[PDB]
Formats: sequence, C-alpha cells, structure tokens
Amino acid sequence: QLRRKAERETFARRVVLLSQEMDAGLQAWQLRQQKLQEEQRKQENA
Amino acid sequence: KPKLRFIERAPLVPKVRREPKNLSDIRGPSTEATEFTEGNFAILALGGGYLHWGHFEMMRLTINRSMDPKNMFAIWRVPAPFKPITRKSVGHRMGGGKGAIDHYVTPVKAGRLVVEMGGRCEFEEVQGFLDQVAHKLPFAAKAVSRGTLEKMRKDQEERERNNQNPWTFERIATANMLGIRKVLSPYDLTHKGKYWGKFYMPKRV
Amino acid sequence: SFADLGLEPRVLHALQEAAPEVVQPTTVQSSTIPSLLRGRHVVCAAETGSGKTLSYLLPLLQRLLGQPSLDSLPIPAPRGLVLVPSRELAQQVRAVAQPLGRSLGLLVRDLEGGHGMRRIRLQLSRQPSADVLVATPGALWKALKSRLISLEQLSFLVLDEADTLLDESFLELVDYILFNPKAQLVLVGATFPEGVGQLLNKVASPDAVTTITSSKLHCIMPHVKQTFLRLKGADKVAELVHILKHRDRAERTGPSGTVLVFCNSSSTVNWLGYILDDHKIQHLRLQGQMPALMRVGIFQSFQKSSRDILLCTDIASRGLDSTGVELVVNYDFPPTLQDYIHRAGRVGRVGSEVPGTVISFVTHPWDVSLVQKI
Amino acid sequence: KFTRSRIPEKVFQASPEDHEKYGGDPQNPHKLHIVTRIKSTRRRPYWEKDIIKMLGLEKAHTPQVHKNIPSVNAKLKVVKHLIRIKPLKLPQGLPAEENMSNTCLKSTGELVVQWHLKPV
RNA sequence: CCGAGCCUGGUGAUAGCUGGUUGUCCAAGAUAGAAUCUUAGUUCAACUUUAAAUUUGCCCACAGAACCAAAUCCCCUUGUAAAUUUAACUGUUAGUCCAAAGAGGAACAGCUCUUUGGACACUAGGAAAAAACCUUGUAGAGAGAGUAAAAAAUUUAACA
Ligand SMILES: [Mg+2]
Ligand SMILES: [Mg+2]
Ligand SMILES: [Mg+2]
Ligand SMILES: [Mg+2]
Ligand SMILES: [Mg+2]
Ligand SMILES: [Mg+2]
Ligand SMILES: [Mg+2]
Ligand SMILES: [Mg+2]
Repeated sequence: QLRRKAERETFARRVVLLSQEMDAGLQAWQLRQQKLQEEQRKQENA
Repeated sequence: KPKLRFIERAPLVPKVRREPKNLSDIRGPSTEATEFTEGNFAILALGGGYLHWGHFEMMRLTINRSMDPKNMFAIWRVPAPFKPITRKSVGHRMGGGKGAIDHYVTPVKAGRLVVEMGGRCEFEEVQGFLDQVAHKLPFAAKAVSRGTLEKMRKDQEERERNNQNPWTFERIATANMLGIRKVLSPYDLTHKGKYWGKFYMPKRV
Repeated sequence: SFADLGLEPRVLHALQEAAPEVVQPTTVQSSTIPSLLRGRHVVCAAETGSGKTLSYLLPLLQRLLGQPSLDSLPIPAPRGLVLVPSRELAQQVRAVAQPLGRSLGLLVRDLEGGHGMRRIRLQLSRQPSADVLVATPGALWKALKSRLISLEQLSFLVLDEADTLLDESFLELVDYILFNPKAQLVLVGATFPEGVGQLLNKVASPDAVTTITSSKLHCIMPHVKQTFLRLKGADKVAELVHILKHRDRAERTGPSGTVLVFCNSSSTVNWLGYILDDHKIQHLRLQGQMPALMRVGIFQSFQKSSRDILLCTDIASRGLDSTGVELVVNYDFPPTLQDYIHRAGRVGRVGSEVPGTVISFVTHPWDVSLVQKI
Repeated sequence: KFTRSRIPEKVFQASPEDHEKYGGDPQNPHKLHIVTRIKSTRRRPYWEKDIIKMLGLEKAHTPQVHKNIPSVNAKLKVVKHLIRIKPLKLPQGLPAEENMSNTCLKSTGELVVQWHLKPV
C-alpha cells in the first residue's frame, strides 16, 4: 500500500511538473512573439 | 500475310557479354502491350515468366494448325527470344561463375498481350484453340476479346469500389500499421497486395 | 554510346575507322569517358587495352578543343601530357595518339631516356610546343633540370600504368615532375593496390575512382583458360619445349602462334633465349639490358608480329596491347600476383573477343603463389 | 533492406469523421498523454528498442505518461506500431500539494482528486 | 609381432592431434577486416571488459554531400544516460536460420558466395510433435485475478 502510494505520488509530481513546463512554454512563446513584433515595429523608425 | 511469323531461337547478332536473369522483368503487372492493338481478341498474360522460341513455336504451330487466313489473321506481339539464359559444363566443379550462353528467351510480365487476332472471325470460335494454348502455355493466361477485357476491368473497378472492409491491405500497409514492415516488401507498395512473386492474384479485390 | 560523348567529326570519323573493333563504347569506357569530359580528376582501374586510352583521349581532345592556341606559343611546354613507365609503352601510346591526331590539330610527341636528345629537344619538338606529349619521367626530369621543358603550362595530365608509375623507383621522379596544381588529372591502370592509392592521397583533393569487373580478386578472365603446372622446374622448360611442341600444333593451323614469354631476370631471359634460339625457335628477346635501338627494332617486329616467340623482362610485363596475342607463357611466373594478372591481361588485348592460350610454369618460390593461384 | 522507414504525414492527418469517431476535437488538444506497451520489445528495430527504452517503457502492460510535445509526438510515432497512447485526461483540477496523496488513474482517462473509501 | 630381432638406458623424447581436467556466492560480458609452405593453428585488427585521469553523449532538424531505388553520412532541439585519452590480460572471428538486395549452378536442392534487419546457439505458453513461426522477455513463495498468441474454410454447370 505504501508502494502504491509512492508510485501515485511519483505520477502526480511528473504530471504537475509537465503541466508547469507546458504553461511556461506557452507563456514564453507569447513573450517571444510580442518581443519580435515590438522589435519589428521599432525597426521602422529614424 | 494472315499468318504467324516464325520466331528464331537466337538473333543473327549475338550477345557477347554474359548477363543475369532478373525475376523483376517478369515480376509486376506489365503496362506495355496491356490492351488490344488493332485486334478484337487476344490472350492476356495472367502471370509472369519468359517465353522462348519453343513456346512461341508451339503457339505458332497451334495457330497455323487451326486458322482461316481469309477470315482470321494472327500477329505475334511478343518479340523473338532475346534474353540469354546460360548453362554451365556438365560434371564441372560447383560454383565458379558462368560459362557460355545456352539459349535465348524473351521475358514477359503479367498482363501482356501475346498474339493479336483479327479479321472476319469472333473469339467464340477460336475460344477452344485459345484455351488449349493457354493450358499448354508457358505462363498462366486468359483468352479475352476486345470487350471481355473491358468487362473484367469494369468488374474489378466495381469490386474495388464496393469494398466493405474496415481494414485494407494498403490501409494497414502503406500506413505501416502493426509492424508488418518487419515482413513487408520494399516493392509491396506497388502491387498493392496483388502480385506475390511469380504468381499473379487478380482475384483479390 | 560514343555519340553520348559528343565526339567531334574528326573524333567520330576516327571512331568509325576503329569499327568493327569499335561499334559502341565499352561499359567501363562509358563510365570513364564523359566523367573525364566532366573534367574531374579521377583514377580508373579496368581491363588492359579495353579502349581506356581512347576513352581518356576523347575527353582530352574535347578539353583541348576548349583550350586556346595562345598557350601554344614557342618555348613553352604542352598542356596535354601523358606518362608511361616504359619506352615501349610510351612509343605505343604515341603511335596510337598520332593516328587520332592525323585528322585533328593536336601535335603528338614522345620522350624517353636512352634515345637521341637532339631530336627530343629539337626546335619542332621542344621549342615549338605540342598539344599532346607522352613522356618518360627521366627524360622529362632532365629537360626540366636543363630548362628544355616547363610544368606551368600543363592543363590535362594522364598517368598510364599509374600503379607502375607508383613504383619506388618511379614515385620520386613523378613527385619531382609534380607544376600547376589546377590541371585535370586522370590516372589509368588495371588494378589499384591500396598502399599506393593513399600515396595519390598525398596530392589529392576530392578525386574520383572508376573500377571495372569484379571488385574481388579478378584473377581469371572469363575468356582466358588457365592451367596449373604440376611438375618440377627441371624438365619444365623441356615441358615448355613440349608446350612448344604443342605450340608446334599452333604453328601448324595458321591460327597465330604469337608467344610472349615472361622472364624475371634479363640475364636469365638471355640464357633462356640463347637456349631457345639454339633449339631452332624463332625467338626475339626484349629486356631492360637490351640496346635501345635493338629494343626498338624488336618492338616494331612484335608490333608487326614478326617473331612468333618473344621473351620479355620485368620492363615489359604490363600495358601491352598486342594484336594476335594467342600464346602467353609465364616462363617465369611473376613475383607479384598483380604482375601475373597484368601479364595475363597483356595478351588478348583486343578485348573480350580475341581468344588466346595461357600457360604458366611453377617454381618453388611460386609455391606460396599456389595459394595465390587459388 | 529493413530500416526505420518513411511513413506519410497523412497517418497523422485526422478527419472530421475521424474526430467524431474518436473522442477528439480539432481545438483544445490534450495537455498530457499516456502510453503503454502491448507489443514485444523483441522483433522490431533495435533503434526502436532503444526508442521504447527512451520512452521509459521497460515495463509492459503497465501505465506510463508524458507531455505530448511535438518532439514527444514524433518519438511516440516512431514506436507507435508497438505502443498505445491514451488521452490522459483530468476533468477535475490538477493535484495540489494539499491533495498530494489521493490520486489515481481511471483507464477511460480520469485522474482522481480524492479516491475516498466510500461509494456514491 | 620381421618390412626390419629383443631389451635397458638415453627418454617426462617428439606433431600445432583428440579427450579430460575436481566445492559455493555476487559485478560485467556472443561474429567486423589483413597477413600465414596457411585456413585443425598463429600473428598485425577491431571490440570489449576493468584501473586511473578528463565533461557531454544516443534519438536528431535546416543546410549540404557528383558527373559518368529503399536510401545513407555530417546533422540545432526533444526525451533519456553516460562519453574522450592512458594502460593490463584473456575471449569471438570456420557462426545458424529467417525478410529484403545481388552473383553463380536447373531460375533441383537442409547448394555456394557479398550488403541491410532481426533473433539464435539462453526462460515460458501456443502451432500435434518443435533449435527457426506467434506472444513474452529476466529471477522467490501463495491453493487469487486480469490478459496475450490461440483449433481452417469450402462445391458447380437449367433456359426461352
Ligand atoms: Mg594503414
Ligand atoms: Mg577482402
Ligand atoms: Mg623413461
Ligand atoms: Mg607430453
Ligand atoms: Mg597437429
Ligand atoms: Mg606469405
Ligand atoms: Mg614462402
Ligand atoms: Mg599449415
């Protein structure tokens, strides 16, 4: 029973870490797109 | 000339260099000489192989034996024996390559038309002679008129379009579904599960 | 075929003159000719006398057609060069080149040691400059040291008997000859021993290799029958005399009995030739110790097939393209299996069509060659 | 010549009839996928054998899971013929540290918020 | 026992030839080439495996890789864990079979001979029996349970 508990905690920790990774990846992709758009907008001056 | 020309055993110009007998020249359904060519009836090759001057001469003898030159003309569409198949010395040490050439034979794949017949004659009267020739033929064949080949093609198209299977040979094979790629042939994407080696399975819908 | 190479009307007419011995390019010739016409520096190992010289020359003629005549100014060196290891091979190459260049504009010349340097360094030989020049390494090195020739004007180099040109006696003179490095280099041979090929890698940069026939030990020609000598050496020459008696049958039928004898040593060749001439055999001997004029006369006679029996030293093992070669006796088996195969390919040099007979004597040092015979 | 062989992109091209036949939608994809072995590690590519090793599939007929990234997608599709995947859903929220213990996997896709001891 | 008497010493003679070579328990660990009076053996050759010293590998994505088909190589990320020099010994190299690719011979053969991929000389269940086909891999006990591969199908000649 403790073994099953430990395996369950393992699967939960893995799922949580993967979820945080996916969320941060989406946030980073949006931030990179926003930075690219801002640089493209600021590269058309002077 | 409403008669079948004689096929020589070898051409006047010979083949100086030795060459191999590749099964791939008879493997697969042939595209050239597949339909009727100035003919209303012929024999479609239902299989692959090589026909020599012996099979061609037997066919010519069986044709000229029973034909009416004023009503039925026959022209052999296949070429003369040209591919050199050799044989080594009898009682020679095993292995060690190839000797001189033995005999010539022209290879024909599946679907080739052999002898085009035409004139004032239908395929129904010559059906018996064509069936005797086909049973005596080197490879498997089928005596088909101009409309019989079209009827067979329409039947095959109907069988293909009326399929009810939840899984098809291409549907698992071209997908490489369940590891049949551990046994699937590299050329298997071409026959679509219809040509297996030297036998030709047109009956598979 | 040959028309796939885009031959010139002079080249096409010369190829038609080569019929019925040339009706289409050979498969090895097909592999060699247009890649050389693509200008790629390469080396080709194939059958001796298989038209490989013609395959190299046709692309060389096409490349020389794209070259200006302004580089052909006086005092300079040629742009098209060929190398041979023997004066006889160089003479045969020059004779073959002079037939094709009769209908062309390329000037063909030959250079070798032991000959008249006044004619070699003549005003219409060295100073007027030629398009095609086949040269021995010694005469070329002497000319370059004496400033009778140059090396910056070359544009297309051919190395015939390149494996023989890779000899330890022959490598140093070739390296001394090695010079604009951007010229198109083509090497021709029968086979490539590995320890010399990396030597080519000393002066190579992304080259190409064209190999013919079996990639294994292509020891046995399918058109050549071979035998193993199951007898001691003591009567073997007598057995060779018996073979000469068998060659007597070959002398009877008119089926040509041109016999080429392989002898390892020039003095041994001289002793065997004195024995054979004593034995009432029409034998002529060529060796590296023979006089240059005597060797030239003997080579002309063999080209005319005047002497049905001819002995050859280590100078004359490979590269031979002799018409009517029907009898080949390794009186001495070659010390190299490559040398034995090259002597074998020297006979029947018309191609896979002209047949011939091969008999090789077996001695004790050649006992280990019996495994090579396997 | 057996090899890791090319397969068409149409194998990963879904259909609206397929998305109805499956339980999937074109929008809002799965957040994490699950995998299992139901085929032998034997009798496939050794490259694919180490691929299943990379998948953490040294057990078999046992559950495992990963984040279904496009790289993970290609890795799974490399060994797809031997393996099975599942839409490793979670209708409730993700497991907080307060609820760190009581979790499980119901094979239709459920991740349990609290697998208590009494029925409904 | 005469094809060269017998015996003792020399003689533990010599051939690379066969065979047999003794109790236990943990860690790792199976097929590439070249020489050789040589294929019944050995040596250069690779792999290992270990001991020490030094930080990225395997799976890949773009570009790229030639003139006379499958493809393959160099190859950012992804997931996952080991990789480079210095050393010691042994040990394989005479592998079998199967799917693909060629060469020979009858396009006979448990025939030959080179490239790719497996397993195989090593467990268990099933195909009737099972070196090779399918599943399955790796440690013990329980008198639970789920599951995998899993027993062949089949018949006809009517006609205006
Ligand atoms: Mg080396
Ligand atoms: Mg080898
Ligand atoms: Mg004793
Ligand atoms: Mg002893
Ligand atoms: Mg022994
Ligand atoms: Mg030796
Ligand atoms: Mg020796
Ligand atoms: Mg030995």
